[PDB]
Amino acid sequence: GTLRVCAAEQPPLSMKDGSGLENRIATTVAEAMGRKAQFVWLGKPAIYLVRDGLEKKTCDVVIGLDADDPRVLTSKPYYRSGYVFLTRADKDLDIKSWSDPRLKEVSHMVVGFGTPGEAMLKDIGRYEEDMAYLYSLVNFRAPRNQYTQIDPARMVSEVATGKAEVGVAFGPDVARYVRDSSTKLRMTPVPDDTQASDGRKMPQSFDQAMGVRKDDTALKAEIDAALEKAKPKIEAILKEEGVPVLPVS
Amino acid sequence: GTLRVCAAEQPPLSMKDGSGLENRIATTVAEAMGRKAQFVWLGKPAIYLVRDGLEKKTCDVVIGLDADDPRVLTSKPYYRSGYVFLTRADKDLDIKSWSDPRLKEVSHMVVGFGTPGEAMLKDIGRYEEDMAYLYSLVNFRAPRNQYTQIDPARMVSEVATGKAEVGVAFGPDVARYVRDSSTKLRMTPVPDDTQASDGRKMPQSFDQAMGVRKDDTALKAEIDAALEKAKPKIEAILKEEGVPVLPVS
Amino acid sequence: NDKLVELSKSDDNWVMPGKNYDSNNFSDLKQINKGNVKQLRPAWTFSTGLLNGHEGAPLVVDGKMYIHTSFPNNTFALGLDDPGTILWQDKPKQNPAARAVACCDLVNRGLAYWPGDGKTPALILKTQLDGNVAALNAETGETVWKVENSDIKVGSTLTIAPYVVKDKVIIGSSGAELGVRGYLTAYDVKTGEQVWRAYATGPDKDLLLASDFNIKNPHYGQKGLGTGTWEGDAWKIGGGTNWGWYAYDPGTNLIYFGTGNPAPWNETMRPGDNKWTMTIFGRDADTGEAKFGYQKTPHDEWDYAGVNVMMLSEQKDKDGKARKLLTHPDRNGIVYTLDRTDGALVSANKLDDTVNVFKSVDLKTGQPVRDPEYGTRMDHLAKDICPSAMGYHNQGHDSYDPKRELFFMGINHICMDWEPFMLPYRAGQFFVGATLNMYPGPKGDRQNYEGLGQIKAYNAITGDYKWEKMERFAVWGGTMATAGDLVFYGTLDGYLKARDSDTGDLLWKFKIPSGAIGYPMTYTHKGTQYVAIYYGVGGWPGVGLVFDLADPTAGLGAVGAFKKLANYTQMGGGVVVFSLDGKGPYDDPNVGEWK
Amino acid sequence: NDKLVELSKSDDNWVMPGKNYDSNNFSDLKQINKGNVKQLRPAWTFSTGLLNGHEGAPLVVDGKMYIHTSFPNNTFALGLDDPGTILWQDKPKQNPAARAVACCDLVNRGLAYWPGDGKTPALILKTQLDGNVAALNAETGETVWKVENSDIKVGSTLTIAPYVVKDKVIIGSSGAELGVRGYLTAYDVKTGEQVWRAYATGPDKDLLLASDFNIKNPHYGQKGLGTGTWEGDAWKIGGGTNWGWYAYDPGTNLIYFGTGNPAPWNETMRPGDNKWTMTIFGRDADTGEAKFGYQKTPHDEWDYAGVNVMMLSEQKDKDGKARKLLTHPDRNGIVYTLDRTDGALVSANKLDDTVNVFKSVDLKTGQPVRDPEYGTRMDHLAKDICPSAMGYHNQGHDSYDPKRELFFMGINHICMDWEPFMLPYRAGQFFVGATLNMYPGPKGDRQNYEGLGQIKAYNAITGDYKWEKMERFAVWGGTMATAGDLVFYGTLDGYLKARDSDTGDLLWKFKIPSGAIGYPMTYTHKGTQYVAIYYGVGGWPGVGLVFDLADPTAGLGAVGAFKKLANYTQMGGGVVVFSLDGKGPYDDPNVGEWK
Ligand SMILES: O=C(O)c1cc(C(=O)O)c2c(n1)C(=O)C(=O)c1cc(C(=O)O)[nH]c1-2
Ligand SMILES: O=C(O)c1cc(C(=O)O)c2c(n1)C(=O)C(=O)c1cc(C(=O)O)[nH]c1-2
Repeated sequence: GTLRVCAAEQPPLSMKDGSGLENRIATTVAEAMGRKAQFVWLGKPAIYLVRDGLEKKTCDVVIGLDADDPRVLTSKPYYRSGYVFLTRADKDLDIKSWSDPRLKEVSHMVVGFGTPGEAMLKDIGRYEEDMAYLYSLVNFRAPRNQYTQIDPARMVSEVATGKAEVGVAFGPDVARYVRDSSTKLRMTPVPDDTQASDGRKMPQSFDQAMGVRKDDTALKAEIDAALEKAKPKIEAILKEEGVPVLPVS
Repeated sequence: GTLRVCAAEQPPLSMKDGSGLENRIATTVAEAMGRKAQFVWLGKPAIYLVRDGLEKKTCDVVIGLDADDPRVLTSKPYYRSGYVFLTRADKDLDIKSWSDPRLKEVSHMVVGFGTPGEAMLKDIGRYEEDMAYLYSLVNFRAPRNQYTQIDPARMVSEVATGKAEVGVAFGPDVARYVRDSSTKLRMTPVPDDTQASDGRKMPQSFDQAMGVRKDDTALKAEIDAALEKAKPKIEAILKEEGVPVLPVS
Repeated sequence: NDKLVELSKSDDNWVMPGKNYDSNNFSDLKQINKGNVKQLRPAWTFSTGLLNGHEGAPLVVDGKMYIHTSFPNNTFALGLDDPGTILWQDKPKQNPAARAVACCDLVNRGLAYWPGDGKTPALILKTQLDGNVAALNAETGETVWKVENSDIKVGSTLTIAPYVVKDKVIIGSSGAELGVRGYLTAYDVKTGEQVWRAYATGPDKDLLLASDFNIKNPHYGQKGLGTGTWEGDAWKIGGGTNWGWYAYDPGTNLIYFGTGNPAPWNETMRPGDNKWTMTIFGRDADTGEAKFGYQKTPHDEWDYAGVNVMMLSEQKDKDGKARKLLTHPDRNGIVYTLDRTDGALVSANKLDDTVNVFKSVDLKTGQPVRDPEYGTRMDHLAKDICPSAMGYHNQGHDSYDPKRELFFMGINHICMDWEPFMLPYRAGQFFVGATLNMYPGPKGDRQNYEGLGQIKAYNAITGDYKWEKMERFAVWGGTMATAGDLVFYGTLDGYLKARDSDTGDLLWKFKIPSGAIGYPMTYTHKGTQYVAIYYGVGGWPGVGLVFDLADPTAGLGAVGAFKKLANYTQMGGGVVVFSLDGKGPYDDPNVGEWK
Repeated sequence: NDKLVELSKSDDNWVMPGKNYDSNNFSDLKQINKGNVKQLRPAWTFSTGLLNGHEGAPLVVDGKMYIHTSFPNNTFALGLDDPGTILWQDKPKQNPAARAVACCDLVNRGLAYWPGDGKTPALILKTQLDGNVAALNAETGETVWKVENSDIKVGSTLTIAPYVVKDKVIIGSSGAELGVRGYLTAYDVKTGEQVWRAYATGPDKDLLLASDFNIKNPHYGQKGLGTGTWEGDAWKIGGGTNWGWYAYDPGTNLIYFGTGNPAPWNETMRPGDNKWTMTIFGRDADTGEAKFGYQKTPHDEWDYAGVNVMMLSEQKDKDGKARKLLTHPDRNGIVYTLDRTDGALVSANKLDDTVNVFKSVDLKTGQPVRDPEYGTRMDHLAKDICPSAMGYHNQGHDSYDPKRELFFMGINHICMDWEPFMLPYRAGQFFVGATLNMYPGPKGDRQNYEGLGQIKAYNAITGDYKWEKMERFAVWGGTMATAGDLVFYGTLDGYLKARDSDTGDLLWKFKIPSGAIGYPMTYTHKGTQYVAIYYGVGGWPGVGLVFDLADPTAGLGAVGAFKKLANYTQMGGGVVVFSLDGKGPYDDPNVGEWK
């Protein structure tokens, strides 16, 4: 047999050479199950995987996805992760919560688009002091019909160079760059109990699992049996990348 | 007092910041003198420095010039060097002199412009197979008015990657990149007594010294007398850089 | 000025954008009339050396012609006796990072002229896209002063033409798509120091309102609406930049202009009324205090922009009372006329009978009547929104005939479909967006994507149109009217057309190297009348040809709408000058040769 | 072909570069003459969309107009009834790395047309400087076959026009400055297969010499000189590329062309005679065997090139015997005439009396007489050496009048200064070079840097000039001659000029957007005669405009000599078409309008 995986070029999770974390996980699970893995490439970014990869019957499975997603059926969870605070060390500047007053005297902050961090910036009252900077992190291009996002390399580089005092990022996305950074940095988990002024409850830590189509049910059994088989290799690889991991509740 | 020495941007010999080998030698010499060293910079390459700077009283002395040169007065030599062959250690292509027949079967070789290496190439009848490659190393632009040359870093990269099997280069120009090369590259001095087809003598080992203007006779004697105080520093600098010093005999 | 008006009266000069302070583009020359139009053939031409869109018109003063360019913002001065020789040129050095902040294309819209007093010589005023303002000597070409008004790093671009009033020069701003707060600045023309500066949103101190603001019409708004109509500190990034044309009246000593759209593009993120955005302002010149302001589209949700041209006139109303008026077309399909002194509204009419975003406009209260079916924020697909985001009008310069009392204008015929969508992602991340499509209207041909333009003659007081005629693509540009029964315009096909004032029949058309997006101008040198026009295609409709794009949805849908422009024109740029029988300076071939 | 000649007989077509197989550039139209030339005004114009040099002339066949362009070498087709519409277009794409290997500018010469038998339709043949040859269908525009000829890696670029003979196409080569050994190739036009290839240097097998090579003139050279004149294996990197024009004769079934300069530039590194470089060749078509060859400048040391145009004629010599002649101008200031059949030398005259590099040319032997004072290798400053490297003639296409028996030519007036130098360095390293300067000749003004061109009428057998006139800049380009006493040409200033045939007086001049480096053409469509010409500056003289340089010693001194061209013209590119009174397809303005 064989395995077909829905793939898109998105560093550092998935790369053309196959050296990314997601590609390694897919190859390891395919080897554990005993079927070869074929990596079909879709030109569009990852957000378009479900609409044009699975509904078009071109590919079969997505290596990483959010749990409890109503669009497609999802397998059993296998790792959790959250958002992290990135700070530049040897500045006696320690940040542990969004309620700390010192966050309002920082010159700039780096946070992605369409992210709860942006909502937090709007809540604390500093979005108007960082809009131009955020549009300058990437070139001043952001069409309303196309998806744009700041890559982790720019974020970590601007944190290291001292232009931005503190950053808020996703765990698995920024592990390699901070690990290999020449300037020593500091990563701290964000508390999962975040209180909004209005009262909305949106968490900061999420489960992740891979999914298949709605009609198929045997594929889910094969996938989660293989995932049960390949627990220690996956855990060892994850510890090799050094990403922060939280226990499953 | 100020030394007021002339400098040009010729990597790796001299750079703007001040990490070039000539810069270290000049700073150590000035520190031995007891006076601070001053730099005067010309935008033109080093080959012009004698004509434009020294003879127009813009600068005072040069850093490195060959001895017994009729142009200007020369100080006592402080080191000696010559051309060297560069090859890969794994390929087991050992070359001892220009008389090795195996140099005929080699696909490509790299030498400079105006060097004795080009004369040796013309003596063994390989110029027609290498002219286009040499002209393509630098961009296809060698006007008859200006001075053009191949970057030593490009030469080392080309020999290491595999485009050219054998290279010939001058020691101090490529010693730094030879030391800090990930690929195992081996180098070998060229024999001094080499005969061309006609039989004319052409050497391969040259001394190097420091030059002063003809009128300045007190400074020449002063520099000669006060340079004798600092052999070990110069020797340590040469050893740290990695130049293959050949003792004078 | 007390000297620029007299220069404007003479027929040998073209001193300012609009040819006068009323901005009517009207000449009083009759040598080219309906008797002799078939003999209009070119006299001479020049090429700039650039490949983008060329906008605006040249300047002709005291026997010299001044020409401006696209992105490098070069400037050329030529003598009318021997055009082939260049008297002087100015080529600046600029960071090639300002191309990443331009919204739509690298364009400029003209130059300014100052005659000067006895001590200081005459000056030419120029703006650069980096955000610099400079003054050059009009006879030699050096620099007297140069200052900066916009910052590239924040995202502020400057493509508007300078405008000279008395002893001061007025500078605007652009870049509202990036969320740039708009402002207007006045500078001393001799030295370069700043005199006053005004904003569009914020506390009343920054707006510089007078003590009698909107006293005749209290229902428009009086005070405290620059922050109250917004929620929180949104007004710091609200927008409202002006990049259009000005008007000036010496009797009232007032400057009239408009303001652009707010930011961001999503109407949900900025809930309120968004006051003093898309507003007609009449302000003072010496101190900059505002005298009146009227709102056209409160809380816009279709991405319009009210920065079009305004034209002053004097006419008798329905009751028979003489009044001084300003007329203003807009991008939403309604043309307004207002009283120049106090700001009362006289009439508001519909450009075409196929507009379905507004049913009518109420004159007593000033509030338009909306149609909910053809509006956005409907949470699903919306069809047949006429006009589109391009609108029925744009940065062109229409014309006015006072003896006949008619307005000559060019109108687009474009309609839009809007499709909102939301896409989830991994960790609480969602992407909200909109896909927009444009297509020809009901009176065109949707199957073959042709029939996207019209030209009309209009009467404001009565409201009826004398005549209207159809075109292939939109008239991205302006018109110009002459004394004897004639109007001129250009087309993106690469044509210069001359029409009839009272019947509209086609009379003359000629082919130029590339399509034109400027407006024609005319002058006299020595008993001979010349008509000059730029050529070179660009702008929003030409975005698909400049950057070589093939996606139909690129440029909000402009690539799909103008997909047939490639097999009719290419790029270029330069100036062409026509005359009767093509007679010009080189009639004797022994002028301008060596030895 | 047996259809191409009959097509050329008709006066509605211009089917090949040169208008016929003799490259005479002569028409037989008398509608435009001395009586009515002052009434000539433009009819219509086009802009292509690229800013570089433009060489060659368009083609007009079967009621359609075919137009080419410079890098990236696009092609367009147009209809004469409605010029505005573009029937089809072709846009190739190739590696941008080809920009850095061209010597002088990114240019091209022309296209070719093949009528077709019953099975295979008509074809258009084109070349691309990445080293590619392509054929397209003349009606639809689809591609039939595409082949590769040169290698960019070695430094070979293809900027020559194709040439169609019978059922074959001939392709040359370029890139002699970098050491490329020149060659000529023949291909089939239906399929694209290779038939034969010939080389300039090397052994006789590569030369393709017939058994009777130079039988009538043994003193020119017979055998073994491909390698005998050189020393060692230098002929592998010798040179000799051909990038000019060809001529064909069906009676003798021969093609005539020339060969380029040797390499490298230093004359001390290639001792010998360097045979079969800078040689006039007459070769066969089907087999390619060389019928004859004649060398002009043995052991060149001034960087000349024998790639100029060749014309064919029939004339009576001094003895009164009718003979068939080929005439060839050269860069060194000598014009040659030869017998087509056998290659005997008839005469060789001087282009101007200021030439000091050759005293005279011996007709009995064929060896020029040299002056040691005005040569190189003297190891000292040598002054006033002209004709210079640019020469008194270059790639232009001159004209011949069959009736008057005169040649109309454009000449340059430049003199140069040579200074060699040698610089020592660190360790047995030395650098040898030369510095070159250029300036106007004795008949111009060195201080003001003007007076660099001439236009002349010449007779071959008699050897006297009927008239000669002088201009401001060099006449870079060619000429076109008509039946009634007119000669047309173009100028770098941006002018089209028409002169008199029997007196030399100036009759007409017009200002086009930019200068011309091509030659004009004329034709007829419906009882009306049209004159078309390209515009756009470039080539060797315009280097300072294109790459924006300032050092007077750059470009082998060409920047300094043309320092005044910046304030007379700018860039551009396109085509313009003139007619009497400016009448054309748009006289009735309802043609080409929507609906
Ligand atoms: O908000 C802005 O700053 C801004 C600037 C410009 C501009 O500078 O051209 C345009 C617009 N908006 C705009 O919405 C628009 O329709 C438009 C058309 C053009 C053009 O050059 O054709 N510019 C602009
Ligand atoms: O040796 C060559 O391959 C070669 C090519 C070309 C060329 O193709 O333009 C020129 C020359 N040489 C040359 O010497 C020269 O003066 C020249 C002028 C021009 C021009 O287009 O104006 N091309 C060339």
